[PDB]
Amino acid sequence: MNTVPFTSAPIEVTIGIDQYSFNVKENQPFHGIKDIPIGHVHVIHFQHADNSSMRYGYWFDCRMGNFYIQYDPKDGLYKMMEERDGAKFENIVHNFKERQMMVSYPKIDEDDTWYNLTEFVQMDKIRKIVRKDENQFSYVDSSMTTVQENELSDPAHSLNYTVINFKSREAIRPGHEMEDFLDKSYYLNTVMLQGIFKNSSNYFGELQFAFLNAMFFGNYGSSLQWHAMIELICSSATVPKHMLDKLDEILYYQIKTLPEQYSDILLNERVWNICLYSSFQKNSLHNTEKIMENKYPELL
Amino acid sequence: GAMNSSNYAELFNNDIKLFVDDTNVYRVTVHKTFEGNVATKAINGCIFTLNPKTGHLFLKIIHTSVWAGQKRLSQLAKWKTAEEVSALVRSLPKEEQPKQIIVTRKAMLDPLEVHMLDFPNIAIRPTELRLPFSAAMSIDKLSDVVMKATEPQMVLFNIYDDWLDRISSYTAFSRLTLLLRALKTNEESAKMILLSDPTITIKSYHLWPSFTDEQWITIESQMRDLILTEYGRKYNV
Ligand SMILES: COc1ccccc1CNC(N)=O
Repeated sequence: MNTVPFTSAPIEVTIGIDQYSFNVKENQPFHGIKDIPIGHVHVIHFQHADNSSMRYGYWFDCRMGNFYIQYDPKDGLYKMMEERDGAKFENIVHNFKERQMMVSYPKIDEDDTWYNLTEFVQMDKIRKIVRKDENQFSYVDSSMTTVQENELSDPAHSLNYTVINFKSREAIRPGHEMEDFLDKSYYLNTVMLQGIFKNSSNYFGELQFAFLNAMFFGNYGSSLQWHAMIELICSSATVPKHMLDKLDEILYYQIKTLPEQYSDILLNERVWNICLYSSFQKNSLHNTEKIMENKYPELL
Repeated sequence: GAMNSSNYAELFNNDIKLFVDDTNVYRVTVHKTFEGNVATKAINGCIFTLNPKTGHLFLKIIHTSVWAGQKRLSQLAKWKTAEEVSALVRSLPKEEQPKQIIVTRKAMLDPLEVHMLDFPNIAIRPTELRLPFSAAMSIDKLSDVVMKATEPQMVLFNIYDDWLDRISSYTAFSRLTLLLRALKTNEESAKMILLSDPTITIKSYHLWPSFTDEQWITIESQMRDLILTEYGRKYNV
């Protein structure tokens, strides 16, 4: 179990750690989050009390370094940093633990939510979508745009998601225009799976990372990416059976975890109705269809 | 974006454009079978591709062989149309290729966009106008060439005959749309109007009769009467 200590909490802030959130008051004696499970990526995220504009946070894996948070009063945000002096870090974390100035990751012994939301997400891939190589962790916020969005303006602060575009030459073989547009199996399996992602795990990892950025930061381009990646599978007549089965499990926990009151902006009526009721895979997403219909029947 | 009443005069500027209509591409007669079920039999069709500024018509005849062994013909027809328009554009010299292609039905937008991905600079546009190009098979010489065709064939016409010698494209297109709208509302009356006078003939190289200017004004008036009429006869007004 790992720890992200905080130097202090100078400004009133709602802190989020995975699907968990807590309230920290201005200058409350707060020094971090302990008992973070090893073996998964994590996201620590922030919404200031005074300006709910800009949710923001950091994707990190404790196996890759000792990380802490320190408010910066100049840039006005909680910044993640790496401590290279390991002895200094252990000493700091132990003191804060002894003084019980760290809140606890409440991981229940029946709860597999985070695992099922991050199953194929890897930090190495996150760091290639979020390009900032000098840090082992990755900053994301509400306002960052995607590469594709920038095509349709700062490239250093972009989300370099894989560009998916159904009316592109990449997506449509010359001479198979109607075939390839109505049955995207070529684009899914040859262009994307075999060509770009190399395997289904990487494809699912970006999909899951796109959803989480959509959910935690309300990042709109992430939501676009998440829906495009779903649609490209649902609109493919030929998809490996294991991908379909895993997809259903993936979407199930995403729909399960979405806040009830955010469904209206995070869920695209057209893609979901198409995917669940018109597409080739309309009958292959049993779990996902059942929870969608029992929880958000309005969108459908 | 969409072509409508407010940007109507863009049709007659000097940027090359084509209207495409796919209404007559896939055509069937519906009949009973010996067992009393219903079946369709396709008849020859055509793509109606028209430069509204010049009158040039690119009549691509769709022979019923193109449907043999195919499923979902109404959907295929939209893509067959897009394949043929794309081939037409590629066949033309660069300085003759259109800058815009306006489709008369929105279901052609995606088929044509995909077939034209090689031509990113050609705008594929819908329209809100209800254009009467479906009535193009009411023009005898056009229907005749479609029905006689034994293989795929492109035939080239000027749908304005020689009108541009005496009137502007805007007027030539108003006349064409009025003739076609009449032929669509009541083909028999329309054709009656157009032929009633045996001294006014259609030249071998033309589609419509050789009316003088004065005679076109009478004809045009008679076509508007017919259109207002059938509208009453329809709505009882
Ligand atoms: C680390 O999660 C916490 C920290 C401090 C107080 C409460 C929680 C748990 N929140 C939650 N939503 O379950």
